[PDB]
Amino acid sequence: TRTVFVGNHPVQRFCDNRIVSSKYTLWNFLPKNLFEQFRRIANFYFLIIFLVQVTVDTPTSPVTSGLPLFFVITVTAIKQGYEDWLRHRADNEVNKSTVYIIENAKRVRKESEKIKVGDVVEVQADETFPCDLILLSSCTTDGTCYVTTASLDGESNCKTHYAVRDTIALCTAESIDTLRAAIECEQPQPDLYKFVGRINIYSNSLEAVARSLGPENLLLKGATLKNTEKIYGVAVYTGMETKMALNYQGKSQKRSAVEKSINAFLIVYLFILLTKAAVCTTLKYVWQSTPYNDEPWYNQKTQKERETLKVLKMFTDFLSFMVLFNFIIPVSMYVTVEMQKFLGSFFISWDKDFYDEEINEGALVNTSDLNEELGQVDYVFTDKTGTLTEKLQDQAAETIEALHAAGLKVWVLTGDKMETAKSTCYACRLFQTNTELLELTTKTIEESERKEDRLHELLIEYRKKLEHQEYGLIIDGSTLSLILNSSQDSSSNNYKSIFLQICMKCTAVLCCRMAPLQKAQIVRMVKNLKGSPITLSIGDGANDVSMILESHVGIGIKGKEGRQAARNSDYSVPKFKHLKKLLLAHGHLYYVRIAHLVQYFFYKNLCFILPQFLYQFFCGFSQQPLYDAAYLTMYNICFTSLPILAYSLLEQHINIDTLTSDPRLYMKISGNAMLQLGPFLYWTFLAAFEGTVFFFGTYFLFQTASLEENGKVYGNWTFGTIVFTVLVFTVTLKLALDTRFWTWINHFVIWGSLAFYVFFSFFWGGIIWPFLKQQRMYFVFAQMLSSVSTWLAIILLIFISLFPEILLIVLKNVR
Amino acid sequence: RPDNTAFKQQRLPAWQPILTAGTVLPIFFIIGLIFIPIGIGIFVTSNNIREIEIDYTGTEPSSPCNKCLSPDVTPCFCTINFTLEKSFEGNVFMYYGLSNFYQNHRRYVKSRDDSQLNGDSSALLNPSKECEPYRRNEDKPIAPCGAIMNSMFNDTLELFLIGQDSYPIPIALKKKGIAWWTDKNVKFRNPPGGDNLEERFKGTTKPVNWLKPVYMLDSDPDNNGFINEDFIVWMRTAALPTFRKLYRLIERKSDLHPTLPAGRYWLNVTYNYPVHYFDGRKRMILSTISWMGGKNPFLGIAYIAVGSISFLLGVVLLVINHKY
Ligand SMILES: CCCCCCCCCCCCCCCCCC(=O)OC[C@H](COP(=O)(O)OC[C@H](N)C(=O)O)OC(=O)CCCCCCCCCCCCCCCCC
Ligand SMILES: *[C@@H]1O[C@H](CO)[C@@H](O)[C@H](O)[C@H]1NC(C)=O
Ligand SMILES: *[C@@H]1O[C@H](CO)[C@@H](O)[C@H](O)[C@H]1NC(C)=O
Ligand code: ALF
Ligand SMILES: [Mg+2]
Repeated sequence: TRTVFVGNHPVQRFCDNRIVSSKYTLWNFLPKNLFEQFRRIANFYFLIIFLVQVTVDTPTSPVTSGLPLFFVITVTAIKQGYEDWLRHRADNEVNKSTVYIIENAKRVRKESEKIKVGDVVEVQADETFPCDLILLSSCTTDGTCYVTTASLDGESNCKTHYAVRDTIALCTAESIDTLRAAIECEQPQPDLYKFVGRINIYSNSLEAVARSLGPENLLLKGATLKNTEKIYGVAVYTGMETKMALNYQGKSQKRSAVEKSINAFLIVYLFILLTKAAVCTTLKYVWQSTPYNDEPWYNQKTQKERETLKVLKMFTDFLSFMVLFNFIIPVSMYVTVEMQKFLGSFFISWDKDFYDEEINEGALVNTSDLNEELGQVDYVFTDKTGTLTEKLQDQAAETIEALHAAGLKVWVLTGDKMETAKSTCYACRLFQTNTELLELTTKTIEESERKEDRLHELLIEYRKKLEHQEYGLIIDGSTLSLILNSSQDSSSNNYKSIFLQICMKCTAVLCCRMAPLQKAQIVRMVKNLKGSPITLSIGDGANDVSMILESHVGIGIKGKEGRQAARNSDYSVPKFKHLKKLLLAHGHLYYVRIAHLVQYFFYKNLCFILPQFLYQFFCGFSQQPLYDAAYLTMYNICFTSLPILAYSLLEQHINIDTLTSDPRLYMKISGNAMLQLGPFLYWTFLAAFEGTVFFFGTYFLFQTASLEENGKVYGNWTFGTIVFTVLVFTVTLKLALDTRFWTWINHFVIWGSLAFYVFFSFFWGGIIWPFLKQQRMYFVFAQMLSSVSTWLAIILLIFISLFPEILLIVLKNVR
Repeated sequence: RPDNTAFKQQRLPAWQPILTAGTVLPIFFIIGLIFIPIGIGIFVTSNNIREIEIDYTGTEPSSPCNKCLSPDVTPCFCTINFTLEKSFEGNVFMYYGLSNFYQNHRRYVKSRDDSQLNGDSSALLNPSKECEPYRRNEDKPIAPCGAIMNSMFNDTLELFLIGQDSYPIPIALKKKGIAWWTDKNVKFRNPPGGDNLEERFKGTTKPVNWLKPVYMLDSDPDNNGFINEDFIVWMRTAALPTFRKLYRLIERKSDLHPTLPAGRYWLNVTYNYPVHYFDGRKRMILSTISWMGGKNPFLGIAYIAVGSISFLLGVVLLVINHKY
């Protein structure tokens, strides 16, 4: 209930046509983005680790822990800032437009964003309306106008509106004669088809004639005017309150299942690290209880270590152990997954299959964070006019058949009427001849409580009693409005649940006469049930943007309507038939690569660290690193970083030629199988077994009193180098065995990693620089390789460690 | 118009290997048959090495060194008799072992200055921060800084063979060539100032636990300071609480007689190193070597176990897949 005067002349508290779709400003951006980023557990942890390493102690260097975190923060900040500046630029176009206002008996021109409620406005032919107008008159008689809403329902049929009978005659002839009227309206709502109101037009002396206002008088925002020279309307809703601006809902954020699994694995490994550190510090302070086990006359504390507070000492030792064993959670993974996501997205643009000579353009990638998300789609929501039909498109029926063969459920959400919407569904092979149409339109609900009886009849006594293809639901937007909004009157049997079960147990669902927001409501309703089904939405019109921004991954067709949905989506293909190739092969490959990379990155560091934790039982729990600082720094940077990146950027697990020709293979990764508890436990136990085998095999080897033909003993750096060599060879050969698509790049990287490791060991060991405070590794590697016993032991260990994998490979080839 | 490059279109030629049970089955047999003979050879080699260890720490009233456990101003001497059953023919290496001695502790490993032992003049007069509290003594920097150098094993061991009569005959032991050639000739050098060794260490002092300064260890100038073989050998860490270090070398006699004929021997030792303070043990090991090194059956046992577990599994899988 709001009152507005036509000319603001009396016979307020409203906004001012200002559309903002952005979230960050031009100053608060940094504090808000940093707060949003550092709230995550991984980003907090890395920081905490960097600060503790800087403050208390570090084994190798603070730079190797401070630089990659900064790079990771910077890349994401740049991405978010650019994607928000794009929305700022887009809003700048919608605002700062030209409109013509008759303020005081003259055709004043103002800026579009300065509209205030209650002023008569004039728009010429083919001009988009600036706000919610109410028709006062027209250039011609009969008070009619032809308006097409290409941005509200998706079609381009010529609708008709009727002017006010008492006001048709006012055409540029004293229309601002202090026209006494009061437009009493209803509060704005997203119904888009309901409107109650009344006019209080007065006469020269006095009048009280009041004509009711309905949907035939509202002139909606974002609908172009056609076949009319000029009209005159009165703004009632202006900005963030128009029926067009209410159905936006914004974009919150999109995360992948692989990304969530990474966080879960990080949370598990955090507990593993805490348990390791606590056990080590407890055993250390139990072992130091003996008077002669600390300061045994051959190494004594510099008085400080004695004068330090005992209570602070356990906390310092705990921080030192956490820093020493912090390597089990690699920052390299994050830095790498960033490069992989950035570089691998180029293949979609480069692909020659996504090319249409008519549009003379190719595919387009707006974000690179859903490449793995393309390979986990479960539900597909399609738009009828523009996407499915152009008659049908080139391969609309066969693409739907292929999608059905892959185990996906295809729903058609449109804004067209049922009469023309149902025939299109009957032509896309979505509705066969022998299927019973389960119909819930407005043609059968002319009341309120008939729906509850109908739902009970068609769910409880019709269908679940049992034929899985026969029943296909057909619904209307009007019925869905009551189903959604009026479901909070009874609680014994929830309307949403009893309607969701019949939707989900049906073969296909068609929904006609739907507002832009109701599509996002349906998509959101689907997303919450029984876990987390993964949804994909495809559209080409501006009314599809609400459901594109709500689904897990949004695809936007580059069509004749415009690029409104092409820039707001994640990917863009200039056809509908391209979807089969886009998500059958590319998504499968991306998901396989990223899952294998994550699993290998965790396993490679767990097996790296376990021997070092086992070593503490043979020293005095003094936090003595087993390896050299150079090896600790260089392990994840050059020795093992390149083979996994080369594997995860180009590796055909299954050749794309048979991936595209066999849609059935999409079901092998349907439920995130590659990152499940089974594989996680298998990789963790493999790493734990190999880590134990390394350390104990070398410990039993180091009880000889000599390993050379000249009778000379070895130090601890030789022990560490033996363990490190066995480690590097085992972790490289594991991936070499797992590789299935060997290119020249894979050969080069995999063999060059080992060759470079050997050459770097020989080069670092043998030259005194000198710029270091110590020369512990002067000749360790070259002296280590002069013994047949060590050669044979290493050769035996690189086979003992891989025996589980070799046995599993064989067992996976029978029964 | 798009570039039809194999790299851009994901069409790079590849090998695409497909390993199967019917093609990897002979590997399980060949590995076992190449591994078993190696294991047998290695385990047989490990059994033809003779070795004896003599524990001479004391801590027992029936031991001759119980009088050596706690002297005051008396330089203690022991003598332990022992017998050899089978003579030693190969080369003989003298070792000394310590137990419950943590050479790999963090506070003890890093307590050294590797640059000063390299002959650096700047580091000669001022030692590094890490080697504390053995950085300065009596307002004079110690030449070898750190506990790793300060606590060196300093016992004197001499072997005596008892002939047919009661007159013992000594055995010649050589101190040269027991340390790594590379870290003896490159990593450990002497200060370059002057020819006489005593005047090179002017602003330095001997360690606290020392008895004579570091430039008087041996008469030969080649093994006098920072090059002494025992010093260099002790400077190398141990990696385990129980370890052994090379002490002397016994060389072959010119004639074909065995190097150590069987019989009774005498071990006169000079008990200077206290080890009972932290429940440690001292021992001396006389051992021969071979192409592989010391006596340890672990390698042969592991090779035999791996070969057997591979061959049996291969046979089992061969008899199982025969159903098709
Ligand atoms: C807007 C979108 C853009 C998104 C990306 C586009 C392009 C980006 C390019 C950026 C290039 C690299 C980014 C720099 C950030 C890394 C900086 C850096 O040095 O990190 C150092 C890290 C070290 O971590 P860690 O060892 O795992 O352990 C960390 C633990 N917390 C600790 O305590 O310490 O180590 C690492 O994070 C490893 C570095 C990355 C791994 C890949 C490097 C491979 C190169 C190999 C080098 C030589 C190869 C020689 C081998 C020969 C083989 C043929
Ligand atoms: C031998 O070294 C020990 C350990 O420091 C020391 O106590 C003893 O006095 C030394 N014997 C000498 C220098 O004769
Ligand atoms: C070593 O001890 C034995 C045992 O009595 C003795 O005969 C011999 O003279 C001693 N040698 C030295 C150099 O003290
Ligand atoms: F063209 Al529509 F909903 F009818 F996108
Ligand atoms: Mg449209």
